[PDB]
Amino acid sequence: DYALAERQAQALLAHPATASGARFMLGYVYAFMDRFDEARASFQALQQQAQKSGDHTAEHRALHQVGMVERMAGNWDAARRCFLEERELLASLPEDPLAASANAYEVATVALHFGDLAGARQEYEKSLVYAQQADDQVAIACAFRGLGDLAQQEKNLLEAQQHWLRARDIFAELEDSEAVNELMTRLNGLEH
Amino acid sequence: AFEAHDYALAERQAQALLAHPATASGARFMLGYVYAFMDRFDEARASFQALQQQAQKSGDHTAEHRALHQVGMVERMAGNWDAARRCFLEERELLASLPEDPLAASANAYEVATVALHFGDLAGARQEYEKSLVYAQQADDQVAIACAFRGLGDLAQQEKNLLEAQQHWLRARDIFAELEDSEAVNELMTRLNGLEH
Repeated sequence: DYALAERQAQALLAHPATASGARFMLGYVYAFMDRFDEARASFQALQQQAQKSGDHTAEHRALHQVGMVERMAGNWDAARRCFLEERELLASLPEDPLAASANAYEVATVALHFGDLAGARQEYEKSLVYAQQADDQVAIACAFRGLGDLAQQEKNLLEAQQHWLRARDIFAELEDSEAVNELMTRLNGLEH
Repeated sequence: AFEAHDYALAERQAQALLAHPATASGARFMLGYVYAFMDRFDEARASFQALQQQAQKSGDHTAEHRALHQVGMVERMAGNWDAARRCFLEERELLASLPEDPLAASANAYEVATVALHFGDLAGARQEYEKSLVYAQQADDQVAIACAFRGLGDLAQQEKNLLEAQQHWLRARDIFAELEDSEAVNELMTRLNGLEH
C-alpha cells in the first residue's frame, strides 16, 4: 500500500509543477511508515518554500504538519514550539475555525502531556467550539474524548464518563467502529 | 497518521490543496487513501480513477498501472469483486508491456490471487500467491513476502489444511514482528484463533 504511494509521489517530485503536492504526500506517507525523520524533512521543505514566497497559509499548514510528526516522534518540546508558532501566524491570518480547531486540539494534547490540566481543558474547549463552527464531526468527537481523558486524569470519572459516551456516540454515527471500541475500553475500565 | 483526528484533518488539508495547481495531484492521491480508510468508497474510487485518466492522457503507463491498481484495491474493499478482477487483470497486461518491476508484479499477483480465492479458483490462488512470493523475494520486500505468506495461509484454510495454514501464518506473523507492524501481527493472531476443527 505505502511503498506504492511512495513511488507515485516520487514521480510527482521529478517535475517542478507537481513537486509541492509530492512533498505533502511524502510527509504523510513517511509518517504512516513510521519514518519520522524523512516525514519532518519532507514537511520542512514545504515550510521553507512558503517562507520564500510570502504566503503564510502554506506556512501555518506546513508547521502544523511538522508539529504533528514531532508529536509522533515523541519530541513534545519541538511539537510545543511548532504549534505555538502556528498559533502566531493564525492570529495574523483571516479567521479559519478549522485551522484553529486543529491547532487548539494539538495544543491541548501537548498541555495534557506536560500536566497543564486547566490549560488542556481550555484548549479542548476551544477546539470543540471551533469544530462546531467548521462542522467537522470527527474533530467534535475527538474533542469530547480528549476532555474525558483529561477528566479521568483528575479522577473526575462522572465527567470522564459523560464526555466519553458523547464521543462514543458520534463515532458510531460516523461508523468508526475502531474509535467506538476504544471508547468502550475506557468506559468499561470505569468499573471496580 | 494514527488517530481519527489525523485523517479528518488530512482530508480537509487535501481539499484545500486541490485549490492549487502545484499541489492538486498530491492532494487527489491523499484523498484516495483517506476516503478509503474512511470506508467512503465511491469517493475513493473516483479519486483514483481521475489520477488514472490523467496518467493515460500523458502517455505515462507507469503512473497508469499504479493508479489502476488502487482502483482495484478500492473495489475489493468495497466488495465489488468483479470490478476488482477486471482492474487487476487489466493492470497485469499493462505491466507485461513495461520494464521489469518486481515489486509491482508481486503486488499485482497478490491481488489477482485474492480475487480468485474469493471466487473459489484455488488452483489460481496458489499460482498467483506463489508468483507474488517469488517477485516479493526478487524485490527484497519483507512486507510483500509477509503478505504473500498470509494469503497462502488463507488459501490453505479454504483447502482445509490446518497445519499448512498454521505454518504460513506464523511465517507471516514473525516477519511482521521483526518490522514492528503491531497491527499486522494482530490481524494474523485473529486468524490463528479461528480453526475450530
